Parts: sequence; C-alpha cells; structure tokens
Amino acid sequence: MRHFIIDCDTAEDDVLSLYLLLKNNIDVVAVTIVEGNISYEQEVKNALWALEQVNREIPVYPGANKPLLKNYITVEKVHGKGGIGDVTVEPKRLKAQEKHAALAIIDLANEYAGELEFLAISPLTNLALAYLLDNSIVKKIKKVWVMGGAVFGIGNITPVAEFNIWVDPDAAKIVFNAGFDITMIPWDVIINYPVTDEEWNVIKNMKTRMSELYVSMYLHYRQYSSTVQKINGHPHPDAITTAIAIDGSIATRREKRFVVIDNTDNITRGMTLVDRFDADTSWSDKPNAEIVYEINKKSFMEKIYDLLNWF
Amino acid sequence: MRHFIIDCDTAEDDVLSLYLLLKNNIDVVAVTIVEGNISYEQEVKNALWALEQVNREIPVYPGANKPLLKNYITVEKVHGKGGIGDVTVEPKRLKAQEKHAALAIIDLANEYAGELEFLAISPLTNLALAYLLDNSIVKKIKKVWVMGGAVFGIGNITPVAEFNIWVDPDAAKIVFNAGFDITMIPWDVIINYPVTDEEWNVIKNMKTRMSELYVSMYLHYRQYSSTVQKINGHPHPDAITTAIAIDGSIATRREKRFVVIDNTDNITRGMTLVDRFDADTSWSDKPNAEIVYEINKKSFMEKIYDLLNWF
Amino acid sequence: MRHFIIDCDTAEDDVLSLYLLLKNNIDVVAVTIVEGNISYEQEVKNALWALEQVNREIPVYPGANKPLLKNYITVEKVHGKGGIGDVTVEPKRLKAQEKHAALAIIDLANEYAGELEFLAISPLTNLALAYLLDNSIVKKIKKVWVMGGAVFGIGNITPVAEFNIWVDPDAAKIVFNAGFDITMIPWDVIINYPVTDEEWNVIKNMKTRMSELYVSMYLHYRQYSSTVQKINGHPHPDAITTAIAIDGSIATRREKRFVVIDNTDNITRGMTLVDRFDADTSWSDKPNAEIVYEINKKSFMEKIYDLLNWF
Amino acid sequence: MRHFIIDCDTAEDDVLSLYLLLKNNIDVVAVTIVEGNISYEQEVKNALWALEQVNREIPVYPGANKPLLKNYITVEKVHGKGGIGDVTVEPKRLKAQEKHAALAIIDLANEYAGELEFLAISPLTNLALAYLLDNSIVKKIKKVWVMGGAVFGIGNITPVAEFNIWVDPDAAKIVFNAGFDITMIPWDVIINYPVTDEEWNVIKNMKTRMSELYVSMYLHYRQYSSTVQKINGHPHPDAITTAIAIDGSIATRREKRFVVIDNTDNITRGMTLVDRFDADTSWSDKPNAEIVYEINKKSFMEKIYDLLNWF
Ligand code: NA
Ligand code: NA
Ligand code: NA
Ligand code: NA
Repeated sequence: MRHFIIDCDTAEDDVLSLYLLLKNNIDVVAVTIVEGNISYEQEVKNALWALEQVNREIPVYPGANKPLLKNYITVEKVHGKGGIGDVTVEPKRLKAQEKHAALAIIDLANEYAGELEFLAISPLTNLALAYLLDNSIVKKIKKVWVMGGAVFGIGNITPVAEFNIWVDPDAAKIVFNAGFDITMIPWDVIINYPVTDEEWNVIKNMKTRMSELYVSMYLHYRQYSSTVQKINGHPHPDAITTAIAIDGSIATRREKRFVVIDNTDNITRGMTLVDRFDADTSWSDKPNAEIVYEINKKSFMEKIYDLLNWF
Repeated sequence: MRHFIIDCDTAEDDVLSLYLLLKNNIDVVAVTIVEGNISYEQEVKNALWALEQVNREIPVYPGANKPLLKNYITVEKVHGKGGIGDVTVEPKRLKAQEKHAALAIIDLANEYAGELEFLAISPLTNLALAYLLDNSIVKKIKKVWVMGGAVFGIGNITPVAEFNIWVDPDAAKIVFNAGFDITMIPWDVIINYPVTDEEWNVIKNMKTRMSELYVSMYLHYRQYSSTVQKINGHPHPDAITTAIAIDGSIATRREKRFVVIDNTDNITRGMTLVDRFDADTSWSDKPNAEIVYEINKKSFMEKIYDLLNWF
Repeated sequence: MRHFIIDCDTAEDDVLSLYLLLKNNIDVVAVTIVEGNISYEQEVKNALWALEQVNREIPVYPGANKPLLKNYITVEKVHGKGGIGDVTVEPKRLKAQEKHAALAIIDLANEYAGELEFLAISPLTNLALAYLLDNSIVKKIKKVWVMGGAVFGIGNITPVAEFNIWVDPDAAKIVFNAGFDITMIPWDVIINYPVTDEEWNVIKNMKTRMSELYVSMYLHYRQYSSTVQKINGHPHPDAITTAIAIDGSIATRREKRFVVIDNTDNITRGMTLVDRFDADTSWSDKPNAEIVYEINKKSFMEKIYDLLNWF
Repeated sequence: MRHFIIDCDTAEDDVLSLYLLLKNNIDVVAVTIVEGNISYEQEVKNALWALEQVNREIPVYPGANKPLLKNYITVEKVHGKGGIGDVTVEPKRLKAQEKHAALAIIDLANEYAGELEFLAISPLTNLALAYLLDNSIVKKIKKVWVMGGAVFGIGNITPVAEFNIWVDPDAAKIVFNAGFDITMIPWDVIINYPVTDEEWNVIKNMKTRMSELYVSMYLHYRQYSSTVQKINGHPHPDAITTAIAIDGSIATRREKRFVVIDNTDNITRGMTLVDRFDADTSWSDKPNAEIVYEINKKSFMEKIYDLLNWF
C-alpha cells in the first residue's frame, strides 16, 4: 500500500485530486493546508467539507497562512470566493486538528519512514518548514510530486511564473535544494491538455452526484481560464499531477534537469530556470528534479471519467 | 530603394546576411562592428574581407569593443577563431574608417531620415550609444530588425538567455525602452528551422564559389551546433532575420507584445521576459516589439539557394 | 523578577553575557543554540560546559544549524577553534535537550507570556522559525534585545555588514517585520568602546577564577581584533547588549528608526539600512527598532569588573 | 597653469564652484551640463548667465538630459525652481554650443592631454559617455575630482545614497571602473562643516555684489537644509570639493580604498560601498579612489570670504 500526504491551498482541483487518490484506494494519511488560491480559513473548511462527502475522518492540519518572507495575493477571481465558485461551504461535523502541518509532516515521516509520499500541489511553505525543523525527512519521504513551475516561461500568476512557486519562492528554493526525490509537473505543460467543449458536454450529461459536483466546482474556473488565460476549456494542473503519481505511464516524456528558483522580489520572482545541459555555459551538471514534458491525454481523461462514475 | 546599416559581431551568419542584402539589390550604406562572437579586431577584418569578395567599398565603422557596463565572453569555440572556422582572413586593400560607429549611425540617420533601416543582428551597444548621444534617431530610423532573445527561455549562451541580449543587456534595455519600431526574431524560434543533412548535402554538391564558401564558413559551426546545442544541423539566426527584413511573408506568425530585458548580474541576466497580456497580473499593456513566432522554411531556403548560385 | 532566553552561537562574549545575567540574579529560563561563530556541535558543548562552571542545570536547546536559505561561513579564525581560543571544552555531566529551540521558544513564550525577554546576541534563525510556527509570540515576548547590524555601514564580516544579520538575513528580515519590541545594538557603535591596554592589564592582575577565565577566553579574540579589524583592544558586542538589557541607563543615546534588512545574495547582503526620516525621500515613517547610538563606557566597565570579582 | 572642465547640474553650489576656480586664476576651458538638480534647460541657462556676471565667454556644452538607463527625479524643492531660489535667470547674450558635452570632453582631453582636470560635481553621465566613446581619456585626463557618495551610508536623496551617484549609478560604476585618478569628497563628510548662523550673519553684512548674490542664491537651500536634513545651517558639497582641488591642504585626512557602486534598481540604488581592507572578508585589495574624510573648516571658509570680496 502507498501512503500519501496531500498539501492543499484548497480549491476545485485540490478537491478532485484528494478524490482521485481516495477513489483509487491510495492511503491518504493527512491533508495539510497552506496559503494560496483563496482565503486560508475557507481553504481549511473546504478540505473538511470535502472529506465529509466521501465519509472519511482523515485529519486536516492547518499550516502556514502566509509565505516565509514575501507578500502574496489570493486569486478568488480565478477560483471563486469559495474556491469552487462563489459558494462557501462549511463542514457539519469535522474539525481541524490543532497541530501545525509542519509538525504533523515530521511525525508522519517518522511513522511511515521510507514509504511516505508527499503530493505538493500548492505553495511549498509547509514542506519547507518541516524540512527546516527536521532535515532527516529528505530520506524518510520516498517521493515528492510537485505541481509547479513554468519551464518555457509561460506563467499564469505573472507572464513568466507559475502560482505555487511564485507565492513562496523562498520555500520552493529550500525544497529544491534539500535533496528530495522530486518529479515536477509544470503549468506550461499541463495547459496543452485542457478539457475541451466536447469533453465538458459529455460530463454535463453524466448525471451522477460526482459529475454534478464537478460541473458545479469547475464552472467559474472554466469561464475565467477561457476568457483570460485563453485556454481552450479549463486545465487540470493538480489532477494531472495526481494521475501521474498514481500511474506513471500517464507521463510520456520526462527529463532530469537542474532547476533554479528565482526568490528575488524582482520581475522574475518565482521563475523556474531550467538547465538542460545544452547551452554554451551551465550552472550545474547535477540534476535536482525529474520534469514531465508530455502526457497521454486519453489515459488521463479515462481516470477522470472513472472518478465521476463513483457515485 | 531601401537603405540599411548592418551591425555585425562578424562571424559566418553576419557575412551571409550582408551578402543576402547585396545579392538582392538592397542599399547597404554602412557596416558597423560591435563586440560579441569573436575577437573584436578580427571582426573588423572579417567585414572588410567580406566586402572585397563582392567588389564593394561600403564603409566599415568600428564601434564598441566591450559592453557598456558588464563583462562578457567571446565564443570562438562556437564559430572558430576567425568566426568562419579557424582561418583568420585579412583584407588586401580596404581599411576601416576612423569614426566611431555610434557617430556614423547618427550621421546616416540624418542623411536617410525616415528611410534608414537598422539590421541589429549583434549585441546592441552601438545603437544604444547612438541613441544616448541623439535621441532623435528613434524617428529618423524607420525600422530596427533585431535578432535576439529567447521568448520561451530556451537560451544558447546560458540555459535561459540568448547571446546578443546577454552580451550587453544594458544596451538592449536602452534600445527596447527608446521607442524604435522593432521586429524581433528570437533564438528559440529560429532553432526550429535548421539546415538538415539533406539540405547540407545539396549545398555541398552545388560547386559554385559561393556554395564552396558557405560550406567552408559553416563546417565548424555546424559540428558545434549539433554536438552541444543538440540542433539537427545548423541554425541561421541572422540570415532568417535578414530574409524576413527583405520579404516579410517569410514570417508566418507575429505578435505585438511587451518585452522586458533583464539587465542584472544575476542568473537571469539577458533574459527577454515577454508579457502576452494573458496572465493574472501584467507589467504593461503597451507593446514595444513585434515578435516573430513562426516562419515558412521552404521560402527561407529558396532565398538561400538563390544566394549560393550568385557566383 | 525578569525572565530571559539567551540565544547563542556560543563563543567568548556569549559565555560572558550568560554570566552577566546570572551574576546579577536575572532568571535565565533557557539557552538556545544557533549556527554562527564556530562549529555548531561545539557551540552546544560550550554552553553546557559554561553552565557547569556556575552550578546551573538550565536547559540547553539545540536549534538551527544552518541559515534558512543562504550559505554562511564560520569564523574560527576570529574566536579560535573552540570559540574561546583553541581549547575545545566538553561538559562532564550536562546533556542537551532533544526539543528544537524554536519549539522551546514557543513553549516558554506561553509559560511566561507578557514577561519573557529574548536576548538575541546571535544570528536570528531560531526566533524566526519560532515566529513562523506561532505568530502570537510577538505579543507574548515582552522585549527582544538584538546585537546586530552596522548603521554606518562599518561592518565586520564584510566591509558593510555585521555578522549576526549577514549569516541569516532572511531570518533577520522576518524578525524585523514581525512587530516585536526591538532595541538594537550595532557593531559600529560598540567598536567605539574597546577594552584598552590599561583595562586589560588591570584584569590580568585581578587573580580570581573569573578574571583568569576571561583572560583565557579573550586572548585569541583580542589579538585578531587588534591586528585585522584595527580595534584598539577587543570589543564586547554581546556583553554591552546584555549590560544595556540589565541597566538601560548604560545606553546614553537612542533613536527609533525604520530598519530594512538586505536579504539578497548581492554584495550588500546583510546590511541594515536605516531611514532616519531626514532625507529627500523616505521608505516608511513607521519605526520598527530602537537603536542605541552611544553608551557610558565607565558604567559598562563597572559591570564587567563586578562580574570578574564573582569568584 | 592648471586646466579644468567643470561639469554642472547647475544650481547654487555649481555657480559658486565655477566662481572659486575663476576668482583664483584657474583656467576653465569648458562648462558641461548634465541632468540632476533642476530642469535641464534651466541648468544650461544658469551656466550661461553665471559666465556673463564675470565677463567670460567660456563655452557651455549641453550634455545628457537623462541617466543612461534609470529614471531620476529633479529636486527643485531643495534648490528652488531656478536652482538659486525661485528666480529663473536668462543670459542676455551668450548661447550654448551645439556639440554634445561628451564629444567636447574627448576633444579637450586631446587638446590638453596629460594636464586636463575634470571637476565632477554632478551626476557622472557625460564623463561616462565620453569614456565609452574614447577609452584613452583615462590617461589624457590628469585628475577627476568627484563630489559624490555617502561612505557611512548617511545619504541625502535616499536614507543611504547621495544624489550625484544615485541619479546615474550606471554612469558612476563606469567611471569608478575605468581607471581614472579619482579623489572623492562624500556627502556624509561635507555635512560636518556647515555654514553656521554666525558665519551667515557675517556674510549678510559684507555688502559686496558677490556677498549679496551668495545670500540671494543660498537662502532657499539654507531653509530646506536646516528644516529637512537637520543640518545646522547649509552645506557646501561642491565648493568644498572645488576648494580641495585648488588647495589640497584643505583636506586633512585621506584614505585610498576600494569603492563599489550599487547600480541596481533596489533599495540600495546609488550606494557607495567602501572596502577599508579591515573586515573578515574583502572584495578587492586594489583601491580605486582616494576618499577625503576630514577638512580644515577655517581654511575652507577663508577661501569663501576671499571669493565674496571679489566685487
Ligand atoms: Na493546490
Ligand atoms: Na551578429
Ligand atoms: Na552570539
Ligand atoms: Na553639480
């Protein structure tokens, strides 16, 4: 059995990623919450509410509510006030744990030493804080699956940077320098694989509780993604990362490269600068991340349709 | 009649660009020399020698031999010691002018006010110095055709930056902020259109003086480009820029965008950061450059074969 | 009764500062250890050994052994391999606690809420980590006494920066932005008040255990300070800070100003940039630190002689 | 005979510096104008008008009207709209030369090779541009006398930077790296030597044309300097620099040190960072400037009273 922590700035694609793991009988041992997409206290409530819909009592540990050093902005314009459109949900029964996410990560890394996997689909503040307190988690965590970066400089939050890295580039720099086994899925790869109008219409006609929930959660994000980002539909940054974590054959091209995080407050803040070892100069010959450059869209969407037929 | 200055850090593709203009009856009013690809004094001699092969006495004005502020490196590993392989040519009769290129640019902008075009296929130091001395050249020069940048961060001199901009990013920043009418051809566009083994073999069998010269001038560059940069053949960064300046239909996709030059001494030195007006934040809504994103390869190579049949 | 944590990159002046507090019946509730002056594991042993000489069993909590983000250098050339010259001491009985200093700071801030004082005579990594995990410590800690900075740009570790801030300028920036009640004693103030040859000779003739220990601990530092830094004797950066914490009248000039920490990796790394509200432009009108600009040397040395007569 | 160019962002202390040279029979071969203190076209008119009051026809060459790269602000709040209070003077007869100051500097460096001295009491843009066009001026100019910097980080335009360097720190970096023989007079040295109320009253009672002109030109600057900068009277940054150029014994302490110019757009823009070779690390052991740290106030004021008795 595989054991995962999922780290969430909880909006629509975080909820769907949690569900992809659970639907597929992956052991989710904790959900950790970090600043990012929407108001932090609503992110905590979103996760608790999400667990209730699937009858689970997995602990939710609130973590950092701001970056280590930098200021950031939430993006409720992108995801809705509640992260799933403008509805702001509230759990009926479940309550957040008191312990800080960074301390929970250390405890869980000990309990599941050598087998724990970390699904880093959000800003990296909690993982950085856990590392800073206990450097031994680099061996104890088997694998870090990172949704982050823009490896061709086609960013979302700025023209050249991706949101998760940009929110806390100091935390990202710490994580990328620590020695974790990282596989990274960039924004400017996943935008090549949007959910098309044809696919969206198929989902709207499924009429299961899950398909209805997906339509409800994604409508606002789809409108924004199409109108502002000029994406032909909506993207699945976190759900693609999660699908590859579950089934690695969904990734069809990977390269091990050396990634530098820009942690300045300059215009280049949050950029992922990638040495491919093919230029006239080089920064390092030691790769620190396996980067996914292509996926099998058909295989990915098969996992999504399977999830939406759950109930 | 069109009137051009060509600004050269003279290596193989600068020589071929000069010849493309001359073969095609474009009036080249001066050649200006700038630091870059190889030793500066050999760059001056290369240009004088090149003019001799085609019976012209166009003036050659030596300009800047170092960037405004930064240190740089020459790349004789890429182009050969002489910029056309390891041969180091010497003109028999022609001599360089005494006047600094920046002063010649100002004089020529006055003589050809409203019609002068500037083919900026090299680091931008001379054009920047001319602007700094006389800001009025922004109207007097009709068009600046720039070979420069990496708009997907796929660089040559560093992993993320292109050579011409990286050599003198202060000069580039001055040029991009001045208000010139700029059309820019990036490195990470032109590398999609290498001269293939099939095309190279056709050229090797042509047996004209020009085809023999092309083979001689490009052999070293082709070996390096294939082995280090992993290009399938060799690229034509300057000759593509020149071909588009002559015949704009060679460019098949263009976008007007806002380009920021990174002029730090940090790892991101020399990057061209491009706002496409499609992100959650934006730096400016005022474009400053028309960027070429695609070309017609067949049309471009037709111009090259035509040139090689000259004599 | 006043209650203090003392945070040490333990070398000679940290030992003397601990003793100044204890000699004078200030309640020291913990010693916390941070990276800085010498090898981290020897810093832990130095503190344990120091407590043994005065019959105390105060807990010692090892904290960060490296900066949050940056690389740093130890300075055993300045303080000796063991921080008190080249002797490397070892406690006979006392052992370090297991709990991380940052977690101990949070616990102690709760136990002594509203009365706890923090003597920050070292790099600020532990206090920053404690804040990041629990922001409420800003009210619970009554006062932070900081030895740090160079307010006229007369640095020690670099020409323009002071060691404690330079080692971890990210941690410093976090601390200075958090909202603590800070009084700061700069390097380029304390160097105006060295222990003179006259004073040193008086100490060498005292013949108490404490005076003999002081001579032993300071000989290497005095030689280095005089030969390299060109100080006329040796300075007491931490002991002056501590003396002012005990008796505020030792400070004879203070100003509340706005301090910005340079946390770049550029040449200005670690600078404390001070807005005095007297320039043609201003960064903020909100002070964040009370800075000590002058002391009464006679009063300070009276505290030192008193300490050396303890036993 | 000594031969000088004086480079002016012409306000009150530039006018007085020109007069100090002329009163004392130093050959002023040209006045060059640069962006800085007030509107550029008024700076040109100020210089022409100033020459008329002393019956000279020395050529005035307009130079740069903006920094090489950065934006800047004028400071008419400090000097008055006209740079000498709010009066905006106009020459009756003299006209500016057409030739750019940078080209005039090169011509004059050739005409007076080995003897020309450059009084750089303003932003360094013209000298940088002249160097960039002809690097040989570094030997041909005997001496550069620079009013600039803040060597204890006590700035005027920002809390930590001095105006002349801050306006164009790229130009400053070029000048300080070129190899000129530089003696530098910092802002945070000259502010120790203001014109006191006693001295001001003596001047107000002199009743010569020059004393009346001095009172008229300095009233606005004195009010501002006292109220904002908290100076006890008004300072003479340029006139002190000029006095030392004329009589070196006015400087009573000098040190040869290594000065780095901060040419970023960060908060530290325009800082002069000085390596004294006394820190635990060092940037270079090669000095590039002789810095004046103290003057004889009595000797300086004797030169001023002598000037005011001219007519
Ligand atoms: Na997320
Ligand atoms: Na070129
Ligand atoms: Na310390
Ligand atoms: Na001036």
